[PDB]
Amino acid sequence: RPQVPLRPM
Amino acid sequence: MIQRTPKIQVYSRHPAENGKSNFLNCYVSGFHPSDIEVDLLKNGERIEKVEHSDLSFSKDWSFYLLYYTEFTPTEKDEYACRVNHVTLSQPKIVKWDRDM
Amino acid sequence: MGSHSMRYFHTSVSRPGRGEPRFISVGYVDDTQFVRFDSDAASPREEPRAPWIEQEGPEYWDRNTQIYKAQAQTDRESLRNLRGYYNQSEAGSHTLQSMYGCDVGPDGRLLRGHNQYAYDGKDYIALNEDLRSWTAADTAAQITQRKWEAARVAEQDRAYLEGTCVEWLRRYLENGKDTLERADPPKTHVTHHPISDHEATLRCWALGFYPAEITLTWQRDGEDQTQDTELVETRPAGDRTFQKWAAVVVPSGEEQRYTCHVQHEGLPKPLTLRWEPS
Repeated sequence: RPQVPLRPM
Repeated sequence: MIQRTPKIQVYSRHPAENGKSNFLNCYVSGFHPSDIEVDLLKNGERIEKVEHSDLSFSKDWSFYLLYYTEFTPTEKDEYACRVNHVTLSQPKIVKWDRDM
Repeated sequence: MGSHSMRYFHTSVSRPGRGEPRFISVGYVDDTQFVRFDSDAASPREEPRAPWIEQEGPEYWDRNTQIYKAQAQTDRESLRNLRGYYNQSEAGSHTLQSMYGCDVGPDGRLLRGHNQYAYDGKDYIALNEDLRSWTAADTAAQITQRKWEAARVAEQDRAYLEGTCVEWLRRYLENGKDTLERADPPKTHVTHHPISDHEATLRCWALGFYPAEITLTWQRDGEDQTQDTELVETRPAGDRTFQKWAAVVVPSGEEQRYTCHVQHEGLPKPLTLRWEPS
């Protein structure tokens, strides 16, 4: 299962 | 920026035998950016029922896609894959060779 | 080696004048794709791409769908910020790619984790093998690095890679074992094609194998012919299996000095093949 996104670049 | 031209292979899923149904594949790889147009051709004419794999890429970030269709090869029908990409000044046509 | 990997591969491509950037994600276990998501689909949803994932319940698909929708939005912000970090105009198309996931051994334990990115086909930033620190490619990626240190991003990425990634990979392996833990050996043959009165091509074929990793070499009098072997890229057959060939042009009459050597996980032992004219 995919990872929750955290912060943009 | 980085542009990389597609490698192109055209081949069958199983060894060809005239009159036996099979799949015709066109594998485009090693390219960047991801925008690419691919047609499979039977005696020069675009085949309509052609599907492709979901876009993915290699460890070096270059893209790859498999385009494919069901076909029944015969002695005289010629098949090919026609590819256009921003790296090509005209579309590239690669003929199916049953031994490659 | 008995090892396995799970990877997610994301592609975000801007297209000024033609909407918001497209987001595509695909997920793999080893050489087997098992899920996709595409923001341009009519009703974007995580979708199954292998049979053994279909059993997962609606909460799985719903939750993952929400994750990809969040990831697309995060990538769109990333693209905007990257354009500024490189002083680029708003008129051109750009690409952000992401790779992440875990490798485990035969016992299911973490061997290595991965979380890295490329912009316009060039490495941008990568989580180091320690899962604690970053490597930035240039002064733009140093801004990302500073932001991600300040937000403790690496700690979160580590927790995913050591925890969820491993645990879900183990489940996938156990649910898809009949295919994912099955190596199919190559079917092999050598063909011979005269090119002139004095030369012929020997082509060594490997068909029907899984996983993709294979080594096909030609030797002449037992010396590797690295420089004189035409090797095609390993290519998908479309039925989960892969294909590859290696060819050498040899002097007519000297075919018997050439041997094709084949190594693959599915073989009890490496193969040595010669052209056998029937």
